[PDB]
Parts: sequence; structure tokens; C-alpha cells
Amino acid sequence: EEDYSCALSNNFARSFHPMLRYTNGPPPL
Amino acid sequence: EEDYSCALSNNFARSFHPMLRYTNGPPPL
Amino acid sequence: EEDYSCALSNNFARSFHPMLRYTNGPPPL
Amino acid sequence: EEDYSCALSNNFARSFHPMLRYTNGPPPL
Amino acid sequence: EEDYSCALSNNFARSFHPMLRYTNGPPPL
Amino acid sequence: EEDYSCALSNNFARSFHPMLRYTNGPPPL
Amino acid sequence: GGITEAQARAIVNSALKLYSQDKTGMVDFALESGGGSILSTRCSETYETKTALMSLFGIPLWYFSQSPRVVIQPDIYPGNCWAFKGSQGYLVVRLSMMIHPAAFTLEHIPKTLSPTGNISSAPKDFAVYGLENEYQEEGQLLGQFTYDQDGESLQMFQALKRPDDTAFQIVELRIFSNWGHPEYTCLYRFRVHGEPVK
Amino acid sequence: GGITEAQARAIVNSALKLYSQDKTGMVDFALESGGGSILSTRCSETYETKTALMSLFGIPLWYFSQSPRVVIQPDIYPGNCWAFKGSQGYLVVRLSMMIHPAAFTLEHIPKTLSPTGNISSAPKDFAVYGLENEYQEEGQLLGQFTYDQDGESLQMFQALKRPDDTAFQIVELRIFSNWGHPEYTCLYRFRVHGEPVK
Amino acid sequence: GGITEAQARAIVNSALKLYSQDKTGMVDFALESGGGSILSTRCSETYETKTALMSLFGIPLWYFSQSPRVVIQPDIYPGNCWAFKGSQGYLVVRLSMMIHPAAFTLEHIPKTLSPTGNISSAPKDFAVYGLENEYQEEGQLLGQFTYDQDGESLQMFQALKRPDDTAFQIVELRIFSNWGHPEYTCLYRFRVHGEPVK
Amino acid sequence: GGITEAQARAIVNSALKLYSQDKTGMVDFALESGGGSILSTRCSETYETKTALMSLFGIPLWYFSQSPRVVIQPDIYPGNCWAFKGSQGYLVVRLSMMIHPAAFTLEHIPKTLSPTGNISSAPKDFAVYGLENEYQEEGQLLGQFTYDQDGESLQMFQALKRPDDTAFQIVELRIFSNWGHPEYTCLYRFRVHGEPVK
Amino acid sequence: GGITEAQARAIVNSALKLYSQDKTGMVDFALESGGGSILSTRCSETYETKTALMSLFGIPLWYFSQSPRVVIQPDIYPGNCWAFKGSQGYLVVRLSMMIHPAAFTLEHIPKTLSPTGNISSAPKDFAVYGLENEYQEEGQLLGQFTYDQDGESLQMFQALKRPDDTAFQIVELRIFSNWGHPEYTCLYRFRVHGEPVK
Amino acid sequence: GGITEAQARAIVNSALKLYSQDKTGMVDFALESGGGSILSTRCSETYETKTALMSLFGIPLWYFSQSPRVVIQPDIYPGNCWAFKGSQGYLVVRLSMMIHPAAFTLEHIPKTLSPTGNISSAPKDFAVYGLENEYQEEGQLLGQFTYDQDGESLQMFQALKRPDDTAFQIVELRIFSNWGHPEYTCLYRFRVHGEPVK
Ligand SMILES: [K+]
Ligand SMILES: [K+]
Ligand SMILES: [K+]
Ligand SMILES: [K+]
Ligand SMILES: [K+]
Ligand SMILES: [K+]
Repeated sequence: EEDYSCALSNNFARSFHPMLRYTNGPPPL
Repeated sequence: EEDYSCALSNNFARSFHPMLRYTNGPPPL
Repeated sequence: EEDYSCALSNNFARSFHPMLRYTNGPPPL
Repeated sequence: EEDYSCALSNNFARSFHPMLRYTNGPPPL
Repeated sequence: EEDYSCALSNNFARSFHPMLRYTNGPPPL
Repeated sequence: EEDYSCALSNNFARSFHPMLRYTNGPPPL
Repeated sequence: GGITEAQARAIVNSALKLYSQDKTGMVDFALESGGGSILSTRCSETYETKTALMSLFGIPLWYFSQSPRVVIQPDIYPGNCWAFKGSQGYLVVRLSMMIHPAAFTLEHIPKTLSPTGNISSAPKDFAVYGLENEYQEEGQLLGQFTYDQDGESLQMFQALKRPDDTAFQIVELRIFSNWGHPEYTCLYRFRVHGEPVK
Repeated sequence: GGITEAQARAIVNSALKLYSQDKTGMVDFALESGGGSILSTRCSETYETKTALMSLFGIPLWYFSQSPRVVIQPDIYPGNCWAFKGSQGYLVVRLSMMIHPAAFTLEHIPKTLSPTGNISSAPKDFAVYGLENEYQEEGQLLGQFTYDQDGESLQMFQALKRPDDTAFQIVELRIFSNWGHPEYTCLYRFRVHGEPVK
Repeated sequence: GGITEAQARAIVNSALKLYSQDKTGMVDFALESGGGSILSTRCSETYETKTALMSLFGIPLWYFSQSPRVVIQPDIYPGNCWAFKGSQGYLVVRLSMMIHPAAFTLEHIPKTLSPTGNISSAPKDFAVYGLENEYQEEGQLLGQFTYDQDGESLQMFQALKRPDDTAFQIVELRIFSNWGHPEYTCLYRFRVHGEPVK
Repeated sequence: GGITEAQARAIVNSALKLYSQDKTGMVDFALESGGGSILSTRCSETYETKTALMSLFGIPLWYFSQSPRVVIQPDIYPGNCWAFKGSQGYLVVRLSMMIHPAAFTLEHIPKTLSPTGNISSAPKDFAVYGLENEYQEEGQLLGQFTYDQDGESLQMFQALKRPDDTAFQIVELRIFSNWGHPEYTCLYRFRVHGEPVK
Repeated sequence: GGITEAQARAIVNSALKLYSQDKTGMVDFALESGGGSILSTRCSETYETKTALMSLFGIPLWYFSQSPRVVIQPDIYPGNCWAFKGSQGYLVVRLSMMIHPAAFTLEHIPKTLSPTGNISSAPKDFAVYGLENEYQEEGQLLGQFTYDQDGESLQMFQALKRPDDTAFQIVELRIFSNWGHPEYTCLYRFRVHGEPVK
Repeated sequence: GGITEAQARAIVNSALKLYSQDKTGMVDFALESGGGSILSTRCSETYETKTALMSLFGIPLWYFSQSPRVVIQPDIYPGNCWAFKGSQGYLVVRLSMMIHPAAFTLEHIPKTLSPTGNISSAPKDFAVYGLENEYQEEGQLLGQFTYDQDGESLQMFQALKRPDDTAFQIVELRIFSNWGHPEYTCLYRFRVHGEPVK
């Protein structure tokens, strides 16, 4: 079904837009 | 004449500054 | 089965080695 | 001594952060 | 005339092939 | 002395020529 | 009944102080520079216009379009928004801290700065959910809302109150409709407010 | 004769709302993020100072100077301007929509933020023209004006009224003089206002 | 005793005009876009967290951390600060002009925008020195100060008055303590004010 | 019974002429510069040693390992070979023309140039197949062979003869065993010979 | 009448020594690694086939075609040649030293290594000229020649003898016809021989 | 006394087989593709000529000069050599295996391929040393030799024999004089031969 396939997807992860992910710690502020 | 040559020129197009041109459509907003 | 999965795969296509493919014509020689 | 070595150092100059230095003239403004 | 325009041209200089020019001295050998 | 300083130096390591070092194992052959 | 010059100066200075604090005076746990990030857009399709061409020396180099990351960055000049195709969209955001979420903010440009005079690309009906991990398909509902095209640029929305308050570090924004644009929907900024777990 | 606290709060809030709308509350059809672009500088020469050196590990990489594109970007901190040699300059701008132009805005930094105490690099006499296509050499005059160095940072100028109103999507800004700087002229921001064709 | 509507409008408009002039209405000779630059951090160690990972197509590319240059750039959203290890730090700044320094500004985010509710990473005790050249190890003291964590976001500090006023184009900021954070100290923006030599 | 100087010169010159023609004097329809290409390695795993580190200014940049493309390039100095893990491997090659395949060549370095004195990484048992398209899983057998570690560096193998000769533009090389190396198998060069369809 | 084993060994060793010296035993003043360079191709058009696509992760990156520089590089495997459209072409070469030119070499692949069995893309009629500077349109004729498709791969050609011998450091190769290919002409290697001025 | 055609063919084929095995038929433990590497040049200065300019679209990009790594790569066309200033030089090489060194090879181009007719840049007096680790300043002498400018292109040199044979994986080549060039010395290829430790 369409509803089940959408959850599977992540189009941002397969794009030309670079990702920025914080690996479990906030940055200094 | 100098007045006629200036119209011919486009120094920005032959520079190291990248150009951004909208090809006949406004972007999403 | 393992024999069926191997045919599916192409590890070279998902590597850091660039591919060179001739799109249906020999180059000049 | 530690106090004398610190003056010697410049950790920013040996980092991956690019430097921007104005060579004796203010930019146009 | 066509014969006069060809002498003017240098298509290699306006291509994506990088040029290598020896500025008046042979390299070490 | 000059003889002692030369041993200290490694001009290739501070050049624009990239280095290739085998970290304790021969490559496949 | 009337106010003095000293009292008028105090009111002006207090209003500019709040304005300078990200307009609201409240922490935004989704803000990218402060530790938030975009994890996923699910099956959303970024709108591909192919109109913004970058070149050098007349040589075409790249077509430019905005990233989903712009939704957690503070600039909201016209065009500094993420556009997706149609009017249904999804955005999964990881917060800078584990919190009890209490409220959400959505911003769009005002009509006076839109070249057509309308903001038909703005979001209309939407909802927010709390997720326990990135791969959860259906989270807990935190509220359902409507962005009002006849309201102010910045609008705030209160989360549902439940007898047991669960903490979350991941939320999902779902957009269900827009204000009528037939090709895309544009999101300028989304914020998440609340209290960090101690 | 005197105002109440409620009335004072309403005046303050209305002023901050206009301030937040790009200061003016009017569409800028030249703004780059909104669909405007720089087509050409004709024979203008960007001022080459060779003072802003970018390096890494002590290795010189690049000299930095500002692009003509900064003239249609909103940051106007000191130095965020396009500088050309002398005091005559040209800028050809493509608007985001076809419009009837009605007014123009020019901004420069105020003297209180200029390190010398003067703004002698600011533009003085200038004019704006409407062009039918990029390659037209001489357009239709839309007005001639003077930026006042003793006025406010942001100044607005009204286009000429004619019995027949022609629409344009390309305009040309021509600068004829500056406020006395002997080496260059600096442009911080130029805006174009009007009504889109229906 | 009470003010009119005209008088209230004049007070509001004057306050927004000052706000728009970098909040203070005074030249900042350290501002990078205006001609200032970071020369050195001496033995300071930028805090290496290894948490901000940039990727493309799932491929890790680079870890991101803020440069010392952000201290002379105007954005002060949370996280737009330079972080060094411990609570002793050094920053050598070259000014855009040779001046007689008269005052300094230090900014930090307010507690209402900090996710923890405290600003324990803010600087506490600090001093400023004037240097004759980049390689001088010990400069002339221009003042010693404390940033107050219970004060306003933006704080200003007056330089010492001496019978002979020496001009400088290089200054050094030394931070001696912070407000208690056990791992690092964060600097958002530092400004230098005064009168240029004629 | 004996030869003259003229006859000896003719024999020498004829041998060098053949040597200069890619050693064999026959077209190689797999050669990359001539129009051949590597399409796929199926589930083969390129051997990851992590020993060849490229650096600049002491900064590590990249680990180097050889591409499957080196198998259709003519340099066969030690190490100019494709290495895969274990002793079973697959290589799908697109030929420069559609041909009737008649013979195959396999090269490995000789023992006198191998630092250990053995060539245990060389291929032993192998087979070649003809495929109608890239996505075919099982092709037509063109022959099964053994590379002899006690033979010459360059060895040639004759395709099977069938009553109906089918033409192919894609072939697959399958390696089933090696000469005993316990970690990998190395392929230096593979060639394909035959007659082009008219 | 017959030769000994010692005499046969001497003939073999002498032939391999000449072979190892770039086949000819004569300096090539056009060789790129030795100081020669390509200045110009005049109005020649490099043949654009759009068939050799470079990709990574399935993403197309670049189309590959050979540079005019390959004509002064020694590899002559099939395809390592410069191809221009039609059968008239021009190549301007700067020599490593000022010389009296005495002879020229042209190489093409042999028919036994060409996949079609013919070398119809090879050059046929050609001439060489000496130029005093890069911008001279018409030089002095040094000879006119024909490359023989039924001859050896490497062919040598003697320059014209004149009573006054002029020295040159720039030569121009002009190709007037090919051996019948209807789309392009391919050049593998061109060499220039002579005596350097003292 | 005379040889047959069969015997002449056997002599020719044996000579070409040895030629094809890197000319010598012996392992080169310094060869880069086979596991050797350049560790250091000590205080040698690569000769900076500033004559080989790489450009694109007329824009200068980079000056090209050869790396010390070319000394352990097999191409020896004129110019494919490492040039250092003066006539004293140093090269520290890590071998692909730990060995008992027995012999060394040095190659230079022959005079017939040098444009001047001389090879005055060739090395003359030199020595080789064995080192226990990269940072050792003075190694054990393995031999001292002279490259003969009137000899063959490829020359071989025998290591000293001692009653105790020590194994090494690092060697150092020291050049003490050249054949008279007043500006630089050029090294084309250096090889190391011996027996690997078991
Ligand atoms: K935004
Ligand atoms: K600007
Ligand atoms: K900042
Ligand atoms: K190979
Ligand atoms: K070639
Ligand atoms: K070499």
C-alpha cells in the first residue's frame, strides 16, 4: 500500500542537499 | 566611440564572480 | 539462496572507483 | 616555562579554519 | 574569407582540455 | 653545524607533491 | 489616565528587548545552530523547477533549489523556504535536548511582501507527533492545527494536555493541505518549545 | 491631549511590525532570493584592492572582493557593498515579475557607522531606465534623482508619471557622480517597487 | 505631565533608528566585513566535540565546528560562538584603522534563549591590551572587567584614562574565568570603539 | 644448414615487429582505450588492505586500491592488478564491437619478478560465457580452462566450436580457484579475440 | 657464408638496444615530457562523440575525449589519438630547442590491431611548415608527404634541402586528406628531428 | 661453426623474454607499484624552474615539476626524472620487504636521446646505505660507486660482502657529484635487488 511505502522512504537522504546530523550531543553554546 | 563600446561590454560576465540567472520563472515562495 | 543474490549485485557500481561506460559507440581510433 | 611557550604559539594558524587577513588596507565601504 | 578566419582561431584554447606551455625554458632532463 | 641540520630535514614532506606510504604491508600482487 | 515620557520610554525599550530575543523570548529546540537537525522528509518530493542556474564564464554549473534544512534557519526573506510538490508533506526533526513539548511556532511571509499579493503556497491544516526513535512510522499526536492566512506572519500553537506527560527528542510535522497553490507548498520556519527533562 | 498606556502599546507594536517587513512593508521585485537577478555591469570595473587574502596553513589561496550580486541582498553591515572604480557605474537588473514600476529605494550606511565619519563613497546623482530586452542599449527614462548624504540611511524615490504606463521586467541603474571619494563608489542595496501586470 | 501621540511616535521612531545602527550607533573597528581580522589565538584550544557530522548520500565528509572568526561577525543566534577548552583563552585582533581606543562591547545570548536556562559557558573576568605589533608578547593594559551573568545580553566597558593617549591598531582579549561550565567557554561577539587618528 | 647474416637480421626484425603489436598481433576487443568497458563485478569484494595512504603536508587524505578497470589496461608491472577477496570472482565486460569470439588471453607476472618467488595469487581454474544483455544471470559457455603457474606469463585459450556460431558483445569471466593464496586472487589482464560481424 | 652463435647474439642485442631508444635512436624535439608543447589547433574541431561517460555512484559526471596533447605523448595503443572532424586539420607545435629541422616521423596503429581491419581514419596527404612566431599565418614549407596505409606503422620523411638553412622553434602540421573515413581523422604521434643551433 | 634457423629463433625469443621482464629478470624491491615508497629527501631542494605552466581558458592554474616519487616508477622518457639543485642529493626509500640487499641498478637516458648531445646532469659518484629506522641519521655502508657517462643506459652495481649479512627494509641513496651540469642533477630510476628474509 502507498501508506506503508511512504514511511519506508527518505528522499532527503538520497538528494544533492548535504545533511548535518548531531551525533548525540548538543554543540557548544 | 567610447559610448558605443560600453553598451557592448559586460565585465561581470567575464569575472570570477559566479552568476545566478532565473530562466524565465520565479522560484517557489 | 546465495546463488540468486550474487547475480543481483554489482559491488563495483557502489564503490569509490569511477566507472567509464561507452554508450553504444566505439570511440575514434 | 608554560607562560613563555603560549606567546610563541598560534593554534588558529595550524587549524582547518581558513584565515582572512587585510594586508594593510581597509576594504571599500 | 574562410581562409583568413581559420588563421585567427584557436579552438584548443577555448576547450575543456588543459594546456601545458613551457615559458621559454626546457625542463630539467 | 650544517651536517647535523640536514639529517633533521625532510623537504619532500613540506612540498606540494603528494606522498604515498605503505603502512607496514605490501599491496596485493 | 495618561502616561509620562519615562513610562513611554520603558514600554518601547521592553518591546525592542523581546523583539531582539528571536521575537518570542523562548528557547527553540529545533533551531539548527543550537543543536536541532533534519533527519528525514519521508516520501515528500522537493519541487524541481530548473530555473535558478549558476554559471561561471558563461559555463552552466549547477541548478539551485532550497534544502529542507532552511526550515530550521531564521532568515525568512521571500524565497528562503522549502518547497515540496503538491499539498501533503512530511518533516522529521531531531531536537537539541529531550523535552516535554508545550507549544509550536510556524512562520510564513506576509501578503504585503509576496509579489502576487497572496500567500496561496502557505500551509493550512497540519499536525505534530512525538516519536521514540527515527524509524517509528506512527508517533503520538501532540496536536492538530490550522495556519490562518488572514492572521499574523508568526503564529503559535499549544500542545494537547494529557494526564501523563511523555518526553520526546524527535518530532514529526505533517502538512495535509495548503491555501490553494496548485503546484507546491512552501515552509519558511518551524519552531518547538517546552521544558527540558531534569 | 495625552495618550493612554494601551494606545502607546499599540503605536509601538505597529512600528515593530512594519520594521520586521523589510522596513517598508512593500514588495521588492529586485530581491535576489525572491526571483531578481544581476544580468550585466556594462563597462563598470569592480575595484581591485588586493588586500583581503584568504589562506590555509599559511598558504595563500584567493583574494576576496564583493560581487555585484550583493546589491540585491539585504545585509548592509559596513563593507557589504559593491565597489566600482571612479564615479560612473552601470547595473542591469532583471525583476522577478513584469510590473508597472512606481518607486525605487537606495540604502547606504549612516555616517555614525563609517570609520572615517564621512560617507564620501556613497552615490550622489543617478537615474533609472526601463528596458524591453537585455541587449537594448538605451531604455526609457523612469526618473532622475539625488541620494542625499545628509538624509536617512534608507531613501525612497518616485517614478515619473506618464499618460501611458508601460510595463517592464528589466531595469538599468546608472550612477553619474559620488559624494567625493577619489578612488571608488560603493552601492549597498537597490530596490524596485510597483504593481504586477494582471 | 502626559505625552501626546506625536511625542510618543517620535520616541518610538528614534529607538528603532538606533536599534537598526548595530544597536549602539557607534563604529566597531573590529568588525570583519569593515576591515578587522583575527591574527592569532596563542595557545587556546578550540573545543573538539566531534558531534556535527556533514554527509552526502550517507557518506561522512567532515566534522563542523565554529571558527574564531565568528567573534567579529554580527549573528548571535545560539551556537554562533567560538568555544575554547577550559576557562582561559586568548584572541589577537587587528583593527580596521589606527585609533585611540575608548570602549569595548561583549555580547552573550540571554538565559531565556539558552536550552538549559543558564549561561555558565559565558565569560566572566577578562582584560584588553594594546599591542604595537603582532609578535609582541605583553601589551599595554587598556582595562580589566567582569561580564555580569545577571545583566543584559550586550554590555559595554570603558577603557582606562591615562595622561598620554597612545594609538593602537592591534588589541588582545584575554579571558581569565567563566561562569562555571566545566568543559569550555563560548564567545559570541567582541567589539572595539574609539576615535581614529587624524 | 646454416643461416646468413641477412637471414638472421630478418628473423630478429620480424620478432620485434610482432612484439610491438601488443605482443600477439591480434585485436583485443576488451581493451578499454579501444572501446571496451567493465559493467559489473557481481558479488565480488575488492580486497581492502588499508595500507596505501595518500597524504599532503602530513594530512591523511585517501587510501588507494586498484579498480577492476585495470584488468583491461596494458601495464602489468607488479601490483597493477585487481585483487578480490577469496578465490571465487566475477567480471562482466562489454566488448568494443559485436563479434564471433574465437580465443581469450590471460596474463600474470612471472615468478622471477614476484618478491616472494611464487605467484600463489594467480588465477587457476576459470571459464568464459557470452551474454545477450547486461542483466542476464547465466550466459552460454564459451570454454573452461586452467592458467598454468609453471607456464609463460601470457597464455592463450581457444573457444569451444559449435555448429551454430552466435555473436556476442558482452562476456563474463568467472574465476573458480587460485594457486593457493589464502586471502585474495589478483588479475593482471584479460583479452578477447575474434571476428567482427559484417 | 654462415654466422656463429656469438655473431647472432650481437645482432639481437643491437636491435633491442635501438628498439629501447624510442625505436629510432634520434632526439624528438616535439616530445612533451622533453620540452615540446601544443600551442594551437587553428579552426580544427575536435570530434565530439558523446559516448565515453564517466560516473560515480550512478551519477553522470563528465564525457571523456582525447586532447590534442596526446599527439606528442608516446603511448599508441588503439584510441590514444587526437580525432578531428572531417579530413582537413591543423596542429601548431613549439619545439624544446631552436633547431635546423631535418626529418619528421608519423605513426598510426597497424591494421592487425584495428577492430575493423582497416585504418581509413589515418592521415594521407600532409605538409610541414616552419614559423617565426606563434601568430604567423603562413610559414616556410619544409616538405609535403603522403602516409602510406600499406606501409609500416612508423614512417619517416625527409625535409627539403635549401641552399640557406633557417632555424625554427615552431612548426605547423597540416593534414589535407585521410584514407577515406567519412566522419573524422585520427593522429597518434608526430615527431620532429634535427640539429640544435650552437 | 654456424647456427641453424631454429637455433637463431631460440636466441631471439629468449632475448625478448628477458627484455619483457623489466629488462633484467630480477625483482625490484624499491618499485612503487610493488610496495616501495619514498620516505624523505633530507635537505635536498627540488629544482624550481617556473617554466611548465598549466592553464584552462587562458587562466593560469599551476606550475608543474616532477616529484621524487618518479625515481621508483618505470617510465624513462626524457624529462621523467627528479631534479634537485646542485650536485649533492639524498633519497630515503622504504623497500616492499625486509631483504639481504645484493645489488643496485641506476638508469639515465642515453646521449642519443638528449637534445644537447650530452648527459651532464647525470649522477656520477654515489653510495648506498642500510638504515634500521626512518630517523637514523647515518646507516651502514652497502657500497660506493660511479655511474659511467660513456657506458650503457642501465648500469648494475654489486653490494659489499661482509662476514655477517644484515637485513634491511630502508635504504638511503646519496649522490656526491654529477657529470658537470652547473644548475641541477637528474635521477631517472633507482632499483634495489636481493633475497627476502625467510
Ligand atoms: K528559513
Ligand atoms: K547588500
Ligand atoms: K558571532
Ligand atoms: K593491468
Ligand atoms: K599518442
Ligand atoms: K622514472
